[PDB]
Amino acid sequence: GHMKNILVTGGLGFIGSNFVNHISSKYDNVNIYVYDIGDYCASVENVEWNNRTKLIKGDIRNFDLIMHTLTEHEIDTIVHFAAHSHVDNSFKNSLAFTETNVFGTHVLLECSRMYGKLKLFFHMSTDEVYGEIDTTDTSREVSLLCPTNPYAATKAGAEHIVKSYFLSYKLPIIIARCNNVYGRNQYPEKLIPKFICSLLDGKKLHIQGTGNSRRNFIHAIDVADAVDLVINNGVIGETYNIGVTNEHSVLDVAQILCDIAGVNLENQLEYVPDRLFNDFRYNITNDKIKSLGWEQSRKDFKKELVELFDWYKVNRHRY
Amino acid sequence: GHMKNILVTGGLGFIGSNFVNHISSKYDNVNIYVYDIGDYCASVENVEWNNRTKLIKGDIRNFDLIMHTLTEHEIDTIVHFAAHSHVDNSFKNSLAFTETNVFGTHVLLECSRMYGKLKLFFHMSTDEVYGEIDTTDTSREVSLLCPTNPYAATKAGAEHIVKSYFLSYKLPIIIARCNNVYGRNQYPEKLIPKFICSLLDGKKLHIQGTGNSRRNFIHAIDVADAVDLVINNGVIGETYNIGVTNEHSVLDVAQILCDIAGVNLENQLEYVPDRLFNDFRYNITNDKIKSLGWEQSRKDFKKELVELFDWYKVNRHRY
Ligand SMILES: NC(=O)c1ccc[n+]([C@@H]2O[C@H](COP(=O)([O-])OP(=O)(O)OC[C@H]3O[C@@H](n4cnc5c(N)ncnc54)[C@H](O)[C@@H]3O)[C@@H](O)[C@H]2O)c1
Ligand SMILES: Cc1cn([C@H]2C[C@H](O)[C@@H](COP(=O)(O)OP(=O)(O)O)O2)c(=O)[nH]c1=O
Ligand SMILES: Cc1cn([C@H]2C[C@H](O)[C@@H](COP(=O)(O)OP(=O)(O)O)O2)c(=O)[nH]c1=O
Ligand code: NI
Repeated sequence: GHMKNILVTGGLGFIGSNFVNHISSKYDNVNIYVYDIGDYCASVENVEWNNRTKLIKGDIRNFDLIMHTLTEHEIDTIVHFAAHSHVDNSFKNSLAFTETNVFGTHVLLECSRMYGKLKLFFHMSTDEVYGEIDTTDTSREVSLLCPTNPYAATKAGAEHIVKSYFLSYKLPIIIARCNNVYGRNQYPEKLIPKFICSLLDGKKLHIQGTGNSRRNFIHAIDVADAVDLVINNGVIGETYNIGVTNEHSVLDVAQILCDIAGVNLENQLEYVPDRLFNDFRYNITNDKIKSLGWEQSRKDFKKELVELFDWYKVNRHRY
Repeated sequence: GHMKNILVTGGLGFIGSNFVNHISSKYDNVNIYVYDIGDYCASVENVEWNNRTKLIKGDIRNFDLIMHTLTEHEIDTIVHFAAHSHVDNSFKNSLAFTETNVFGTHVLLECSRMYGKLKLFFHMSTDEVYGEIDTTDTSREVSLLCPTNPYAATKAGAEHIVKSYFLSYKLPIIIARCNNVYGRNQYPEKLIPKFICSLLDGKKLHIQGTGNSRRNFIHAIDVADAVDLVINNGVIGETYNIGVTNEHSVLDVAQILCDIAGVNLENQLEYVPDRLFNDFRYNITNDKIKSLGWEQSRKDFKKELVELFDWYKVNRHRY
């Protein structure tokens, strides 16, 4: 399309690698620079490497390496997936979220502003944030709801700065928000792959608290397609929600995976301490992204988890 | 009320030193730990040193020094004024706002959470941030408007993190927002003291852009009083506006200070580049603070500036 050289931050990770493999198989003209710090949730084997795919090892906070990359590889598009992932009950956990999600995003934006040649800065965000739209003008966000935990506050803070680069300097940003993603290439510490891999290794499923927490789950293939559509067709400066209706509690998910595994839910569940923080996901609409022509292609959650269960059976040794 | 041992971040700066002197003068049994990095806008001469006031030199990002200070000095209250001030048109300027305003605030909140014995975390913010309430009667903020520049974006980011510590962990936070403050102890780089010191040093007044940008100006004595009142009587978790009706353009202010200096406006004014970013300030009310029993004691702007002009004549050699 209007993409020749793209910098995919976090391209060794779960969503980043799914996006990189989608672009490399759809658009054989596009040079893809995977920019990634290579931490434990990352894997070279997530990406189908070819003569278009190159790896740059670095932190998004590395101003000088980023400036070198944008100028020397003539980057037209940043696709920013490099957000912090690891949640735990230990002191300073949320600080790493601010350092990567707020400060790291900000370094990328300022580099982009100094470079001055970007055609698009695509920022990936989550349903931890709820953008309220102008009742006058539904293309326009006026406010974000107050996050209830510091993890979610770093996501809101990142979105405010990204948008401010467009409103102040005309940096060409687009933000997308996504539900919880499931699919191939996810390190098994998030619910679905952790439970699948636990069920494959004979072990019990850790239920934090009551197991009544609810998420919406969207397939990685539907996400990769939505991002592709928004990058190529989206209105610069706008935010796109990539939501589905596919809401399950933690216990609902345990039930489905136990059913797929041929084992009884009761005697698989071990109850474990709750997270210490307020953990609220928003139902986000998908009307704007549908008007771009996006259609959810993986609607049968049960059927997709059967396939993914078998994918981890073959591939989990990778992690 | 509750204040015995207080940690005042940025207490060598403009608003912080005015607050320290106020607490020292009004109470006789509050120990004040002035916590400050000693940047060029700070002065030890700003503080009236006594038996109850001690300087700890430190960055608010210094987790281990903060943790030693909270625990060994049995701090009950943090009064957090250490925000980044220095605006210019230079690359990377806004990055230091994220490091101090977002990451620094977050270090203080996480230290406070780990310490577990704070009675109050007071966060000083600005009229660059505006929030919307749930209902007139409950007056709880449920959203922040989207900021139009990255400077304001960092102030919004800080407020989201501060509030989330109350909402997730019951950290006892109060936020206050302020108009532009004027008074003693300000480094001459903000409008009023820069113009007063330029008039005294016989130099030209720099008008950035058109000089039609407007601010509201509140006296530091009125701000220190409001912060004391909010700390002792405010509802934990809420935000309070500290803000008068005292609106003036840059050119309105230049004219008042030229009149006071005994000089003609024409021939004092040099026109210099505008700031590169979009800056509009939300008009705030002071009803919530009036209900706690605050009353603006310094209402006569020109009268206060005549006195402030006199104070810089005597004391500006400090800077
Ligand atoms: N996974 C989900 O369910 C979900 C839901 C909504 C949207 N998102 C968004 O998707 C993006 C990626 O999520 P994911 O699940 O694929 O995560 P992941 O942890 O699998 O991938 C993140 C990648 O970024 C890299 N990284 C981390 N910090 C970095 C830094 N400072 N510099 C450079 N590289 C760094 C890691 O090495 C990793 O490869 C995030 O921006 C997040 O906001 C996540
Ligand atoms: C990984 C995991 C998650 N959970 C719960 C915590 C959350 O309510 C939910 C999803 O957690 P997780 O997959 O970590 O996702 P998120 O980043 O959206 O919080 O599953 C468990 O109960 N046990 C587990 O082993
Ligand atoms: C310091 C200064 C400010 N200004 C303008 C910039 C702003 O529009 C206004 C106030 O600036 P400033 O005092 O820096 O306050 P704020 O942090 O709220 O921006 O005065 C000048 O025109 N010349 C100057 O020399
Ligand atoms: Ni190179």
